[PDB]
Amino acid sequence: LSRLGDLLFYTIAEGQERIPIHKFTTALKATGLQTSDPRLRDCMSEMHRVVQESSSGGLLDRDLFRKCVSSNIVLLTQAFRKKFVIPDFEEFTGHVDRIFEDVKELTNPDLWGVSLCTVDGQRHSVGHTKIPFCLQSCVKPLTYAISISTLGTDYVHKFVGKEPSGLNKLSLNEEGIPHNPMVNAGAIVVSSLIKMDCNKAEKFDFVLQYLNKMAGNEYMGFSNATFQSEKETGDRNYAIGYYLKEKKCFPKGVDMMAALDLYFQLCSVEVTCESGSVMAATLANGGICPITGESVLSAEAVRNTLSLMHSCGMYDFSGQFAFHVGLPAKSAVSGAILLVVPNVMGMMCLSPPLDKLGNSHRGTSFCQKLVSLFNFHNYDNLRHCARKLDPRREGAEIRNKTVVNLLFAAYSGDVSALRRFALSAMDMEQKDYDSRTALHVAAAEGHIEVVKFLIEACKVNPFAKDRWGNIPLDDAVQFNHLEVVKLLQDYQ
Amino acid sequence: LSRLGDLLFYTIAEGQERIPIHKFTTALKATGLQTSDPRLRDCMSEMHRVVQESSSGGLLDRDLFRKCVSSNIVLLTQAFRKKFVIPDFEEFTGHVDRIFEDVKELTDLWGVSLCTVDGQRHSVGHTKIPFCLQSCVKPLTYAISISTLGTDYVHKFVGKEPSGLNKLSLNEEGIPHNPMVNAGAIVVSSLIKMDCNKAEKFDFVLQYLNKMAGNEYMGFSNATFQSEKETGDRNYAIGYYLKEKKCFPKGVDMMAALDLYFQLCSVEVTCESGSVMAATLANGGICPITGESVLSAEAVRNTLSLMHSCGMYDFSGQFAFHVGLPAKSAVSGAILLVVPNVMGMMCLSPPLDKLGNSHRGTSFCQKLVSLFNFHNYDNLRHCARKLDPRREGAEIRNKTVVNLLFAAYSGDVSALRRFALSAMDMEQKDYDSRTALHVAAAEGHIEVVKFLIEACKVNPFAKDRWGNIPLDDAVQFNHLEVVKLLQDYQ
Amino acid sequence: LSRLGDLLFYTIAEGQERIPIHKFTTALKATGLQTSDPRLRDCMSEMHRVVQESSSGGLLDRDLFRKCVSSNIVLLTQAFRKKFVIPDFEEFTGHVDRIFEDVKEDLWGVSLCTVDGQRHSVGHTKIPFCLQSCVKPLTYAISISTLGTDYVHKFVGKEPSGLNKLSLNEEGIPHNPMVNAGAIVVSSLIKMDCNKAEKFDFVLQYLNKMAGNEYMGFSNATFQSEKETGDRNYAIGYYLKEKKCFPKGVDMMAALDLYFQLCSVEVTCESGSVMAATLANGGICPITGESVLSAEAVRNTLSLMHSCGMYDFSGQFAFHVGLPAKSAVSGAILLVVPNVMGMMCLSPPLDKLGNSHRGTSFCQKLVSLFNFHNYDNLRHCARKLDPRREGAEIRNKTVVNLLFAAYSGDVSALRRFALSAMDMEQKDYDSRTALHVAAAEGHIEVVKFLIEACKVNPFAKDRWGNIPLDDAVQFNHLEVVKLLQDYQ
Amino acid sequence: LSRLGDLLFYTIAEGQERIPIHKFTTALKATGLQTSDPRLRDCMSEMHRVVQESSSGGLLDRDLFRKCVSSNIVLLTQAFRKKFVIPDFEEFTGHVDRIFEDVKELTDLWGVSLCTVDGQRHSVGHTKIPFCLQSCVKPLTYAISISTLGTDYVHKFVGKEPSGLNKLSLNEEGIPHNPMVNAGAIVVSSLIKMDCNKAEKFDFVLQYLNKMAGNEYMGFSNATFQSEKETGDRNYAIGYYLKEKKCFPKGVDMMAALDLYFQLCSVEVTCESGSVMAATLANGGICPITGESVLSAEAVRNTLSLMHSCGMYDFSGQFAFHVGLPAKSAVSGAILLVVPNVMGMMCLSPPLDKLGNSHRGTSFCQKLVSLFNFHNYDNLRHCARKLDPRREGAEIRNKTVVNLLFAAYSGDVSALRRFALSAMDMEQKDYDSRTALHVAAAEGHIEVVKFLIEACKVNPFAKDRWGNIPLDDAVQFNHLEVVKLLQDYQ
Repeated sequence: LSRLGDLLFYTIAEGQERIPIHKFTTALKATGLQTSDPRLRDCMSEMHRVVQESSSGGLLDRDLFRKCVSSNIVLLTQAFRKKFVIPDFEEFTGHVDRIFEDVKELTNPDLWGVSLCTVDGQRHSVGHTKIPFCLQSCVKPLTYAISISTLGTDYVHKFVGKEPSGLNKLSLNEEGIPHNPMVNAGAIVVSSLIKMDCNKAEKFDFVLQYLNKMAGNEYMGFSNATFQSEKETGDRNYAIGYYLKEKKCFPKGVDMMAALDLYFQLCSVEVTCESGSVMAATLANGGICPITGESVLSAEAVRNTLSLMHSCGMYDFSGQFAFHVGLPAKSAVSGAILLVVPNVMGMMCLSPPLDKLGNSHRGTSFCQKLVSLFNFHNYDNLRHCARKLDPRREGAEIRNKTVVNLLFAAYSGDVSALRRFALSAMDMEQKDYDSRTALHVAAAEGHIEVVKFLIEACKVNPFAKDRWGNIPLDDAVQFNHLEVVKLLQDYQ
Repeated sequence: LSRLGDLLFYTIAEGQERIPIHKFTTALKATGLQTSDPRLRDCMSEMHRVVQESSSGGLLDRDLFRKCVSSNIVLLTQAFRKKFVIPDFEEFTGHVDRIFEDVKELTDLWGVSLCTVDGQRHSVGHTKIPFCLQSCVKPLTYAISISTLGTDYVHKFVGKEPSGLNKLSLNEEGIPHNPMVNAGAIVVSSLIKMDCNKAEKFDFVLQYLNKMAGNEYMGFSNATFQSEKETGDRNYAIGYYLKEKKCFPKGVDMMAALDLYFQLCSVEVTCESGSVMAATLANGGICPITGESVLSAEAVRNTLSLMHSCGMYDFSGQFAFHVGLPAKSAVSGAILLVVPNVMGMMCLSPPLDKLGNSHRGTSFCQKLVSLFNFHNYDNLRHCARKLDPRREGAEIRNKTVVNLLFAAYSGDVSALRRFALSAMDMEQKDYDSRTALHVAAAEGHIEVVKFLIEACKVNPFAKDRWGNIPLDDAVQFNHLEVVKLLQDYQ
Repeated sequence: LSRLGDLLFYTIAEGQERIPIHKFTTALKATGLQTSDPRLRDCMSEMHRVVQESSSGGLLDRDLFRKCVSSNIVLLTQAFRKKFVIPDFEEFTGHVDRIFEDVKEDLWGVSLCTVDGQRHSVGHTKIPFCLQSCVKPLTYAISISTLGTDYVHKFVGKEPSGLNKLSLNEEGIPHNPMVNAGAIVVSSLIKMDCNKAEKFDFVLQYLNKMAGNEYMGFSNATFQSEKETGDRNYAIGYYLKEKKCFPKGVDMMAALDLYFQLCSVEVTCESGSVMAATLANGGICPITGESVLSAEAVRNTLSLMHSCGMYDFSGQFAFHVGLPAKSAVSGAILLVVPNVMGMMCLSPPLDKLGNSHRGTSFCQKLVSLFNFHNYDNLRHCARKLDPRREGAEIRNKTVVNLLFAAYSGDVSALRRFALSAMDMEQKDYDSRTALHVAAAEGHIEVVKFLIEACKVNPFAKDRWGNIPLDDAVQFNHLEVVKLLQDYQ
Repeated sequence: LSRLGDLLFYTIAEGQERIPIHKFTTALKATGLQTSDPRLRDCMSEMHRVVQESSSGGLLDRDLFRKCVSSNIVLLTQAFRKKFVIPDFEEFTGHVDRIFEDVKELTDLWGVSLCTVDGQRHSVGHTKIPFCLQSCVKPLTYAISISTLGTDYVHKFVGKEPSGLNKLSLNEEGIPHNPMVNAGAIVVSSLIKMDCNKAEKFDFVLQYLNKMAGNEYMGFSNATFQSEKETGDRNYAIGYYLKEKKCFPKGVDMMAALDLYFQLCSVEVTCESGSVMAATLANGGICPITGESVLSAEAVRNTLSLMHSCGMYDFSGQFAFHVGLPAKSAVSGAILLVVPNVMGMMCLSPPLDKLGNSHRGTSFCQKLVSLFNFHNYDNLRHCARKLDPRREGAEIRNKTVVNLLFAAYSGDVSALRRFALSAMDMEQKDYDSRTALHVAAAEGHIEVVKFLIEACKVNPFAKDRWGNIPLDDAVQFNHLEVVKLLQDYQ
């Protein structure tokens, strides 16, 4: 079949047929795809092989490119066709950069970093993003997602609730189970449901097996210093664990200290921001890892977890986060916040300083400045973006589209449609590709019934100069009609 | 001369030379839009006037058909291009009737209505029966307050988080928990323009509700206005407590403010009018069917966030999990529901459950979101077993002629190269009857014109109604270099 | 029938056989009874009649007593016989005066009425003040007696709240009559078929007998107020209306209105002190002896007044003071010392917990010095004084048993005194000790224990100058002399 | 001289010259005191010593009776003068057995024991069966802490007021609610001498409980000490939380604390031994039957105030109202009762109520207080329908010979005049063969002598043991005025 691989090369090769692979590496990082991306592992392999077989020793041509690429071409076109979920990435990251650099004033204070992974695998990172940190209680949804997928939607919720507590605060819901999996009592109970017929060592690696697919096989360590600690200092969880033992809310035939010990292992799992960003991007992508395409979690599992981060993710501040930011998140005592922008991207941030409610100061400030500028809120309308940008669509696409539809209804007499653009505060002064406007477009025919609304209602300035410098008065003379001309002399 | 405008006759007529009028109404009935649509009255009036007077009588020819449908081509092409949010409306509602009969088995007055953000309406069951907005005006009242006053001012007198486990409870700030309970509904109702009498105050809010509703039916039932003022024991109890704590603003009478909340609760609507108000919240503060900016952007966002969390009283938490759509219920048996960026809905079933929410309504909503991929945190792309009627497929952001002409204006050849990969045809013409070539020729971009003539094999002999050859336009701009290259083609 | 009336005159008249009645007034105020006492009403009319008729012009002899004095003799002897519940009253009030003046370091007063009718007042006790929420126990007592214990508590609880405070108990009724919700409900249980004017006087009828017909005013300025400002109670009343916790066929606005009348009832400290002495007694007023309240009405009111009476000191007051009390925003506290006395205090300055500063400080200093706490042991008073018994009563009694046990050779009993921290160096009327008693009888085992265990000082000198060694010469016993010679 | 001990023979013997021993056993059994009473052992030994080593055997003559009882007359006379707090003991317990049978029809271990503050003991039912003080040691532990440490120190680490909210929490200051719930019981156990090992810690408290009990039976059941350490999930949950919040003092570990608290909870007593510990709280920190100052005055006051409100778990509010006595219950089925200044009591019945109190034991307490005036706010004098065996009406402050002698010493004639009003004879005498006149004669008060000689006609020449006529003392003191007045009689 005459596959479009040659067409891909033509877009890449603006000039001669012989292009270096070094030039192919750039314009692939422009789309925010790293050279080391797993999704294109089978592509870069043959590119390095050709250094010896080819006489030119590096200068790729059109024919050789087709053979190396394969059924994965569909993903390869999408990157250069700008059909990912965030085109104009170079500008998008630049705005993520200015937000990041702005909050430096807001007070290891030097530790300050944020990373992000788009649902299409596109990614960017700024600041100290490669300093590992523990997922201190950030693994509660990860554990809950693993349990709910493998066991069933009802089984996991016979033993823990699905709605917040409203007040730490060791207590149970009305039914006799912990309020939600986002608190210690629920996180401990759900942790005890995973692989109940296995030992401590085997259970931990099975859960950790689900990680590194959630994380796309970036770094995932199991630190011991945090594991030895928090077992001597885990009095809060010992109190919860014994309380949960007393209230008999564990499953039948389950050890309690063993369940606690596994829970302490998970909290000690150490990740960087880059690996953290790729994590929860699989949550955005509905249980399928973006950076590799592996189906990690079930469809319901990623639905249930995201609703719970919205409710209980940020502890006491969850109510305000659900209002000012309206994104699922999960915070840690380490000073790092997990963030999910469903259908768009996943993001993780790091700043050690922490505010009174268990959340980072810079981290929460960053999430606020972000949603305020990029239409990310859950109930922000996608069509009427207002001053907020929509990275889901390439820049100026909506701005140019509105003009073309506005100018379209010249001669058929669609008077009514003009009202909605005007009454929606849409600017009538926008100039199209040829410097035309609905006033210029309609003023050519000289039928007063249409242009009458524009002057009377919109009060639009008719003194604008087109690219040719001609005024509609000359156009009317060019079309042999004088009646409309009388109205034109008015307004001054 | 003939172009995409004309196909409206061909697609409806199947090429038939003359069509009956009832075909157009039946065809237009599909795709959702109703004959009485505020944006289609021109066609209805223009249809009856000429047809009954013209000698042609009950037959529509091409010239006759074009002018009658000429008034609303932007909507009619949108409806017939299937550019609406739900282009499978004939079958999307076909699902809704089977679910409607399904909830009958579980448990006389049962009706549901819907209205998409593009104005597509459907209704089944007793949807015309009026009923009182007992509690559904709480978001609507709160939305009005945000727009004129603001979120910072409105929330000094009320919180923004669920209360949980129940009156006479306040947050740590000394204000009611949120505007979605009786306590918070009173305080926001008091905030609305405390400088005019009660009667004018009611009509101000009633004016918004009609604009939010888009001028469909509304009522002000006095048989519930008085029957509550003589029975609102809990409301009176709440009101007295608020003024003790100085919760109301300065210079506000509790009895007047507490009477206004009673006036609004007594407003009467149907499923049809209510669904449009819901669809006004889905559409970001613009009526789907009349296109006015009734509300501010920040108002509807705050309204939906609180409707999601605090909407359904005690069942709010479970509803945000199984269904995840902002909603609001009332003792009358009606559930308001908002699907952001998609549609709005309203149900009605007088029987209720122990938690104060309608059983058929909540049964219907659960059976809906489980099938149509509408949950807030359900994902696009990976629909799983759920149907996704928001798009037949491909992309709603596919190739268009607009990006070319502005790409030519800006000199972004790379975008043109990206468009070239999609086997895009350059022959699609707007008013210009010109491809991207002229704009680059006018600008003088040397690389763009060379790319277009060679890479795409564009016709240089394209005519235009304005009567100027592309070479002539370049002459005024002194693009001498462009002249030589273009002339070399022949 | 040789009645003991003439014996009363002899103790009253230490001198000649004809005494002026002016001297009878004094020594009747020393016992803390006022000349205006209702119990001796008939006496006052009779005494003044013969002051003018008698040729002596006031002098009173024995023969008059047997005729004019009457059934009130049994009470009249009780005052001079010191058989009331608080003898040595002149010293007792001096300490209450001491506490009063001490807490000072402009309106400040306290009054007290003993359960036997005895009474004292100091400060600004005569300035009237409203009875704001101090009527809550009084209305509950009136309601609980007339209706029944089961009826009144179908509609209000008997439990505290420990938390304004708008909520109901688990059963669906307000927690207790000591809160506004419970206080308003009990108000609605009184005289179902009567009107606002008739109900209020029937309740006020009880209050007048409660106070022994002392001043009972119904101010209007506070009644007009608290109906405009009663939003808290309107909120409660409508709340109680909504919850349907009122009795069948009862209007809510009227029940609220009656409640506002009671709070506006105005009393002085003197009148308020006689109040809380009726229910210090078992529903019998001391100053009149009339049965005001039922037996199982003062038991319930005091139990609830202890639990819930004070507002936020309730837990601490039941610990540091342990007395039923009720406080008001006016700055006045009602006190009950069951079986002892009633009491009321006044100081406007009110602390952050809704209770008076000087008032609560006074109750602290009082109970700390006078054995009034509920679980203070009566027999082992420690450093706390006991007004129930006259001074030097137990102290002298312990000496006699300590010295008498020595005579019997009761060595075992002597262990209890010493090991109970009691001072064994106590001197009797004639300066003897147990060592002296044992020395006389020659109980060798007794004297040995005192020297070894008690370490008694042998330097004690009797009034005659005799030393225990000298008594040996009187009776000529040798064996104990050798033991006595030791220890020095 | 005629010592009062002879009257004890006459009243027991009814004037009979010779008494059998078995008569005395029943006679002393009445008035409450048991043969094994620590304060009556000397009489019992001397009673048995002569009987088994004399020809007379089991018979007591007057001289034999006087010398044997001489060591214990002050308590034996108290028992036979009916000076005990319950002089009607033979019938007071006769009531207790009928109530005992009446409650013994509800739904078997059922036993009750009592001990008065004067050491009168009675028991009925299975009172000898031991059981563990599961929760009843909470007041006892708290009392020990107050005495050595103080109320200010002990309550820095625990509040002093109930909770009403089983519920791991803290009142308002980062400390447990009260020492009567499991959370507060643990903190006080940690406060007791945190400078020595666990085992010595247990025996220090056990030493107090022996003295509070007065040396009756106690046990240390290890089958409950271990069975709670391997099952005390609630206690471990509470303990872990306390150290997180730094509620324990400095230099304390939760490991030791729960070990001690389970040791104390596992101490074993019977109804008899427990009742005396209760009666030790009645008598203000002194054992009734042995007279040791085990506790401080402020310790038992604080203990009883907290036992009143917090003693029962959730039935306490309804218990402080219907019964009003300080009490304490345990899962074993035993209720500890303290009737201040009267007696202590302990019950035992395994089956419980919904709130963890014994059904057959709690009904008995209500049926008791309803009949015997013991409610904290029942009134003396006006007993209503309730029996009052405390003093059956009489004045405890009745006239005595002691007041005359000390009144004579101080010269307060008015007190003597008050005594004279009662027609009482001033010839009542102490051991020393001296009436009030001798004391007055020694002092030389002129007015007192005139009152005594005439108001009562008392002999002034009565002989005395000390062997000197009072006139001779006056002659020694040169009270010439007294001489002539005294001589005027002859």
